[PDB]
Amino acid sequence: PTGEVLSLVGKLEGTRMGDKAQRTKPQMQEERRAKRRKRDEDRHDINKMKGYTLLSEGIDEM
Amino acid sequence: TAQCFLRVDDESMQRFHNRVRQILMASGSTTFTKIVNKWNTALIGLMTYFREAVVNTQELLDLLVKCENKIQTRIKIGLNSKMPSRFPPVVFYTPKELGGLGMLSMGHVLIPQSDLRWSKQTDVGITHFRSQLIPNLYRYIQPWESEFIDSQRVWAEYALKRQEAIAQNRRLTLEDLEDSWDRGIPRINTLFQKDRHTLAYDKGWRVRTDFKQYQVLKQNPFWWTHQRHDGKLWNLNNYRTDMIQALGGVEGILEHTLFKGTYFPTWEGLFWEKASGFEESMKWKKLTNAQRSGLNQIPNRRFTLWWSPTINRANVYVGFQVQLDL
Amino acid sequence: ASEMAGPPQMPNDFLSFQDIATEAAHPIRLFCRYIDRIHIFFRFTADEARDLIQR
Amino acid sequence: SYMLPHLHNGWQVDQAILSEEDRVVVIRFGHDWDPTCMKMDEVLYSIAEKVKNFAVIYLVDITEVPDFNKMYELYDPCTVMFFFRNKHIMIDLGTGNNNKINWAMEDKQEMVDIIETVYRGARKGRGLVVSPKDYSTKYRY
Amino acid sequence: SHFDLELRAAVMHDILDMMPEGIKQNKARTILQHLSEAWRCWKANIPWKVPGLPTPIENMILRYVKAKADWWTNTAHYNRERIRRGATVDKTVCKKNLGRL
Amino acid sequence: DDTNVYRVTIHKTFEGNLTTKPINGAIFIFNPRTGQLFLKIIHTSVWAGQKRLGQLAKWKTAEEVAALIRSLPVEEQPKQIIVTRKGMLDPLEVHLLDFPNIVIKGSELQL
Amino acid sequence: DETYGVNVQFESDEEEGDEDVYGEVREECTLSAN
Amino acid sequence: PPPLLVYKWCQGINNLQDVWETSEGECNVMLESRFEKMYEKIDLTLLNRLLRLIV
Amino acid sequence: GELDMRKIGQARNTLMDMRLSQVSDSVSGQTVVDPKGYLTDLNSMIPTHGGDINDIKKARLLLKSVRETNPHHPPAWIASARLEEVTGKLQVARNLIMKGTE
Repeated sequence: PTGEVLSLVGKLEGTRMGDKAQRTKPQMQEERRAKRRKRDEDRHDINKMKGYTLLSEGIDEM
Repeated sequence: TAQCFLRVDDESMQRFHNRVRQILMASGSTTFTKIVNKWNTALIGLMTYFREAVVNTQELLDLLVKCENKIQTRIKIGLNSKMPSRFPPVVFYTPKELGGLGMLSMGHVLIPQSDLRWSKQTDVGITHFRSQLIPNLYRYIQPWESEFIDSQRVWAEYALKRQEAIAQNRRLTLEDLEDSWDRGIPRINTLFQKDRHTLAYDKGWRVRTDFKQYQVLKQNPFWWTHQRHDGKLWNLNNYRTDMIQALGGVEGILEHTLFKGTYFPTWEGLFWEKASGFEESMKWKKLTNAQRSGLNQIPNRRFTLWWSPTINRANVYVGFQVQLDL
Repeated sequence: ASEMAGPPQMPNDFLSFQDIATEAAHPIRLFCRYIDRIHIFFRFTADEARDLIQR
Repeated sequence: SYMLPHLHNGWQVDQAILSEEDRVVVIRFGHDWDPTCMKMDEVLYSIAEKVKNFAVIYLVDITEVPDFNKMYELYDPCTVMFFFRNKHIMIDLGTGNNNKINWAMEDKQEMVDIIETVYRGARKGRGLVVSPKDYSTKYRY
Repeated sequence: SHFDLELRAAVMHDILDMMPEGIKQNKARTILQHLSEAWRCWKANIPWKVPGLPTPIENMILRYVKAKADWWTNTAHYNRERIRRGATVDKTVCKKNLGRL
Repeated sequence: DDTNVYRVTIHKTFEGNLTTKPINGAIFIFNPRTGQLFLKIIHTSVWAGQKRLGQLAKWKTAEEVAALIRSLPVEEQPKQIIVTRKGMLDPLEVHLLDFPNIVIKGSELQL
Repeated sequence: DETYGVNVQFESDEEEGDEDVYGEVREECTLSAN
Repeated sequence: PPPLLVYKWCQGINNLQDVWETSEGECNVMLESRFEKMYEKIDLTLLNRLLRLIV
Repeated sequence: GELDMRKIGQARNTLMDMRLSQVSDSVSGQTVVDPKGYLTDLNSMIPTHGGDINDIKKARLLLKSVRETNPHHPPAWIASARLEEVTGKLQVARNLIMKGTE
């Protein structure tokens, strides 16, 4: 059994090209999820008061 | 209604062969790792451009195996001036970070059943264990037709989802479109880049990259795509992991190395110190060309010492034993 | 060239004609220039082929 | 032409070898009309003024001065030998023998490295030095 | 292969032969440098004209340069044909051929 | 304690512009056992126009404390140095290499 | 409040993988011959 | 990408109108050419005049 | 005599250029700006102050550290906003100042 590598001609019968391929997953998926969750929580105040044009809004003073 | 049969142009075949010839000739006094990196880059370029045509072409496979064998023979000649027999494939095909050359394979290499046994000694005593073919690139690369159909489908999906999101006033999150992460000729990944707004003004980028050949001396194997716009069109982490497993698991690989000699309790917290040598690697200095060549050989010295146990045996080299003095 | 490019208001995509009659109106059915390489696709009927060969 | 100085007898050869004290003496043994010696002499002429600082070159015709053939084993077309302060220096070229060159190389840059390494080893005191390259293979690809 | 070496050596011998003894002890290296300069100028495609150089020696140098240029072009083309068709070569030969081309 | 090394004063002129004046800081080196405190003054001129990032300031404070340790005799030299700021120990690890006998650590507690 | 007295830290922070910090898709005369 | 260009070319050729029908005696022709010396033979004065229209 | 080989080429070039300009005269919609007017506009537009960019970035990092260290330094927030509005754009200053106000 020499170490020579052998031509693949005639040795592809049992296999396809897309077989064994794999597609990755978003790196730090959960860390980014947590960062976005914290950002949403801390920015909830900014979002809530964003569209409230106070002069034209009568509930802001409350 | 019709069938289209594809092949790789003889001109492209000749260009790849000449690229390998240039790598070999200019190899000269260069390093094994650089030679293997050049080979990996060339093979990745060819195999990612001509995906199905390579399989369809019965001459390109033979050319690929011939060039791979030439590269391996170059490494062996550099190792020693006398050709061995049944050289082990672990040194070539082991990942770089684990001490190997991290070579990429495109042939049918059979790992002998002998190499996969490995021993381990503890207070109890010695226990012996065992674990096949090297994975090939063509399996892990995806066909162009599937790429295109899936791209059409996934981008239609994204159009629908984006319409729904504009209806809801929100932006699309990473959580949605998650199943479609790596899909689409313009990859869905590129849709989240910071510089998307800036890139929106880049036009003629494909032809510009194609023309770069008249401005930059280096040959670009990826002259047809840009990581910024088209995204990454392949993925080989699976291939690396399967290469480790086929070589026989981390312990099986380390058996051939000198790692057990270091007597490190475990292989977890260890780290290589690239380009240090005994002189701090003296990377910056006004040394002569011969001195610089010696430094460039130093990494080959480290590699040869690291893989010495599996390279320094009578099975590999016919018996002409000479005991080391003292 | 105008038939292939379509009217200025709604240009056609790479290989397509606003109407199949417009597509069939000419022997040249497809055209594509790379940086400097040209690929053309003609379709002749018997009479046009014979006349062109005669010329 | 061969404007490089030529040595005509063993007396001249030994006097030239002993004359230098801080420069490596290079001797090309061979016949000036042999094409291998022609190529070697061309390269040596090119590198003369480059390595004048620490080396001096000389040429010997084997027929003119055959006394050294037996002791130094001069039977190949062209050979190159290096001396320093009456000591014969050896070089580990990897060709199999570390005494002489015995063939013609074509790269003046590599010849310069050989001269520099031999001089440095001689000054450091080593009787044998290691060339910064292996010639066991002709590195043709 | 070494046709250029042979041609240069023959040219040197011929020019030195009739050259009077009294001044050849001094002008040999000068004429060699002149040959080198003429070859360099031809290679660079620039005029080469030494005002004080006698016309017969000028003609001799011109003939030498013409012959060497013929051999240069022919060997460059042949070596390129070899490399293109496919024949093992090395870095220095490849670089020299690239420069000539 | 190297927090107080770089401090600035923001003084307002209500019309025309605003000015920030970098003022002198202090590197504090305290001895819990004997209570001896070496406070190294950091003049404004050191960093008023240095044209450098923190890649100068961190290694500057590290080299200043290393110089103080060098000047101090070995008998009085410490073998344990605890940094209040966690982003300080690494440049110390680099700079006090000449004195491996010391142990550089961070302080989970801030004084 | 005047709050005179300020401390400033310089760090080489803000290292990221170049992706969006939050995983969100942030979207936002003629010629004539006479 | 060029592979997708090739795929689109093939699809368009196949999707032309009754392209593969050759009962009456039709004929399809694919021409491929290179535009020899495109860069080298570019008259600069004419190129300048042409550019002045667009730019 | 001799031939001034250049001349005939120059004559042919001039003939072609004159003919092409003759044709171009019919074309109307072309655009061409006045170089002196544009150069005058640029020379006028050259800024007289602004702010050295390296010093601006140093001040930006300094003020960022200031504000982050002190959540309650209205002078710091005002200084950061003033810098961000004198140089750069104003949306970032507006967001930073909403943050500082809160």
